[PDB]
Amino acid sequence: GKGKPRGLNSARKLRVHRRNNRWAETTYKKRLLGTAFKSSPFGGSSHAKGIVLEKIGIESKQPNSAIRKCVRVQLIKNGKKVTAFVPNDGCLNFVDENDEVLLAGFGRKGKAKGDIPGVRFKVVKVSGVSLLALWKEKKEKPRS
Amino acid sequence: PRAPRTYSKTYSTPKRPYESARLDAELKLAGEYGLKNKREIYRISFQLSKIRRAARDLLTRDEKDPKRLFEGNALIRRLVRIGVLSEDKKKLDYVLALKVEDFLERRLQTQVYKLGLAKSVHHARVLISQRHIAVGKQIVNIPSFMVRLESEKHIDFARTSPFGGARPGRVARKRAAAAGGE
Amino acid sequence: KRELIYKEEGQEYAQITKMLGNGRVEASCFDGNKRMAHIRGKLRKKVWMGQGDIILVSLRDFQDDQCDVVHKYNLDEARTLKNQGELPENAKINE
Amino acid sequence: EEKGWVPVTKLGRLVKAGKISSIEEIFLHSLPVKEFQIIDQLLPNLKDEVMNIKPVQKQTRAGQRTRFKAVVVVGDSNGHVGLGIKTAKEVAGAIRAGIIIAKLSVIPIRRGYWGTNLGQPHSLATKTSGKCGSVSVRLIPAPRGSGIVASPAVKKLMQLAGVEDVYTSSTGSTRTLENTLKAAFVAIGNTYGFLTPNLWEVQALTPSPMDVYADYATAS
Amino acid sequence: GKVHGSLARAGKVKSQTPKVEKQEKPKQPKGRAYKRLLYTRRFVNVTLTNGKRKMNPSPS
Amino acid sequence: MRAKWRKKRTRRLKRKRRKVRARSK
RNA sequence: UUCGGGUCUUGUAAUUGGAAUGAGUACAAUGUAAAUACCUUAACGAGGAACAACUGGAGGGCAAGUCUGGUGCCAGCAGCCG
RNA sequence: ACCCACUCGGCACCUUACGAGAAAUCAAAGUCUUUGGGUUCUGGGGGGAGUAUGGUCGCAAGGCUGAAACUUAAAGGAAUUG
Ligand SMILES: [Mg+2]
Ligand SMILES: [Mg+2]
Ligand SMILES: [Mg+2]
Ligand SMILES: [Mg+2]
Ligand SMILES: [Mg+2]
Ligand SMILES: [Mg+2]
Ligand SMILES: [Mg+2]
Ligand SMILES: [Mg+2]
Ligand SMILES: [Mg+2]
Repeated sequence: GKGKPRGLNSARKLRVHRRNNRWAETTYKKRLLGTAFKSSPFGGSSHAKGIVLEKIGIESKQPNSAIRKCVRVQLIKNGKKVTAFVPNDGCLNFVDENDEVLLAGFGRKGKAKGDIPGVRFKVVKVSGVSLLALWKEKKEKPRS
Repeated sequence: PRAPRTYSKTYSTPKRPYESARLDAELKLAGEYGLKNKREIYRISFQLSKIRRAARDLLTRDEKDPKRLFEGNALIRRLVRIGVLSEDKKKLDYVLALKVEDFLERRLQTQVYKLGLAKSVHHARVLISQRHIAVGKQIVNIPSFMVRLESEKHIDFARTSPFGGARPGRVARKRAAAAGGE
Repeated sequence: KRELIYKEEGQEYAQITKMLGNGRVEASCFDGNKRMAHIRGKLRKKVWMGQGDIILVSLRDFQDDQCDVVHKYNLDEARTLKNQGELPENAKINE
Repeated sequence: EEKGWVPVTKLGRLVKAGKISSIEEIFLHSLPVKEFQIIDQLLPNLKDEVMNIKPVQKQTRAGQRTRFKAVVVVGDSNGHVGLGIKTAKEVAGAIRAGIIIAKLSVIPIRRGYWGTNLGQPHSLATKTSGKCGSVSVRLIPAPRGSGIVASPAVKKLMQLAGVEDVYTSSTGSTRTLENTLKAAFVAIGNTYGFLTPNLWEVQALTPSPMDVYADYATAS
Repeated sequence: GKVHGSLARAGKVKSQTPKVEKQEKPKQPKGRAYKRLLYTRRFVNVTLTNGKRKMNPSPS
Repeated sequence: MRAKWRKKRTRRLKRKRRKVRARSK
């Protein structure tokens, strides 16, 4: 009738067929190969600290004309270097060069979000304090 | 290493959180019975869902089956003892027909309101919360005290409360002291 | 005939050396700065420019490598710049 | 309001004369309904709800000529539904013609019992299904008071039907509202298309209402 | 001219927006009182029955 | 481009890489 | 008869009154190996009851603004479309 | 050797939907939400890419097996009006 066998003693080929087909997915292949630990900037890590190397801005795509204020950060856990996004309006000046910054995911499963090219990480905390608390003047940078 | 005691969730937020008709119905039920949050309606709906799950599971089982008899009449007697299920319909098929408003109605809030000793639903809520109503010479500071049929006749203001007969309270005592002094 | 706009608090003039693709340009800013110039808003496909064109460009204080070109002068306001002489006069750019 | 309704159909003439009393006589003999006023006469309380208004465009040499497709569902919440889908220039006219078609296309449904029968039927009789476009809707009976487990459009259709408890399962591009509602309509009208053991005995084939009352038709 | 300042400067609109102070208010009741207020405002004090409920209707 | 000519260009790149490897094998 | 008493009720007003109560303090006593803490309870403890509830959002998905001012493809927003 | 009738097997064909499909259409692409006759192989968005690497076959050409990093909100199918 259908491609799969149906006999009462065909459990083996059904199981191995499903097991061979499961590699067609992306989530299953990533989970079993464990590419997150080996290749991604973080190994299965929601957040990671890093050191700001320099202070760059990156232009947007065609339909959106602007320059999103980014920052190049070298991760401390392993030494990789990644660009990250300083989210809000007047937060670029808040983060100074060569200060510890806690990058987080960008919410799109490790893929570039919106019109910002070649970035995959937000910025949540700088120098131990959070950017959202600075942006509403609830706390101030310790300046150490 | 000590044996844990099992905490368990008692509510379940709906999957579509943003339904206009459902939101309006929830606000209707909150305003009708003075519910503080909409977690109250979720809790009653969760209790009702557990009850319905048990009822449907027992219904699936064959008629005149020891499991069906035993736990079906156990649930029936528990619900009629609570009072939500009227004595007319102790059949386990009207159990599936109960609505969330039915359990809402048996709250100590609404019962104090019905008895009339509290003239408003929010008045009932505050009167319960101020340690005034006692269900059998035992105060209940909890609005969601499910009042059972056998004990509804014993709701009244407590003796320790000024309403049941005692010293008036802070404001009245202070005013009386001020009047006596001046 | 329109009034020519001067620089102010960060913006500076420059000359296009060679125009790259994808809206990119190499511009010599008159501080000895062979900088990269990005074609910008109000400038995408509304006014056209070419090689060896006088240009005005805003800097970025957080990155001095790249800088964003804002306004272009039409080879006659360039002459006015040249007489008033805010830009270095050791360069000949004629037709 | 102002309504004369000169009947142009023999069925309409019989209805206006008051000779057909219940819509069950219309449904039983598979009579063709072409006057919406017949359905208005037989079911005075047919509520409606505009499910969707959709702008549909045709590309001509000058601009894009745009009309509106209205998806109207009519019913009385007592086992009668109709699904009109119309396209028109003005949205109000689209909705009017959509309700008009919906009233023309009223259909009866066979509500049944999930388990034992205690009161009036609360759910469908059997599992049913329909398919329009690529959207296949599967209606499955549910125990009493289980609500209508369905997407909002299908839920509103069942509420207009009078079905109080039912499970649903939809497969395909159920995005498109017209296809989903048409599939659900096919299923709920198929509910009276399933032979069931309680429906086996043969009947006497009562003569058609336009045979016994042919005289009151044929306006002379 | 074409641009009033350095174009790519960060925190520009934030810097130059007029700081308008918060308007002082009476306390807004919270908890069960807020739900009672909402219930009264929507289902016993029906304001604009025409059209939709139109909560927060713009004044025009 | 056609898949045919992309394939042919890939084959020519393999030509160059194969001769390079053979010279250094 | 225009009314209109509001005849019957339900909200809105920095008007205005009397109540009730904890969150806190605290004689005690209970609690505990001893103490906290809880349960009870003296004496205090609410008027802007300042004893002041936040976190996100208001184009769509998705409940809620085509109100006011600011910036004008900047700044920025946006999980996606924008 | 034709003619008439019938039958088996084959490449096929016309009409039709009363069935199926997103449709173009299919007498199988039917007997599939009323889902199970037996069985083999293949696919899980597009690109990177049938590329690199590792095997293996070949004198060579190249064949078989065959990813990821990364990037992207589409790519694509049928049909309708211009
Ligand atoms: Mg560009
Ligand atoms: Mg807020
Ligand atoms: Mg916002
Ligand atoms: Mg806003
Ligand atoms: Mg909305
Ligand atoms: Mg793929
Ligand atoms: Mg390919
Ligand atoms: Mg090889
Ligand atoms: Mg095509």
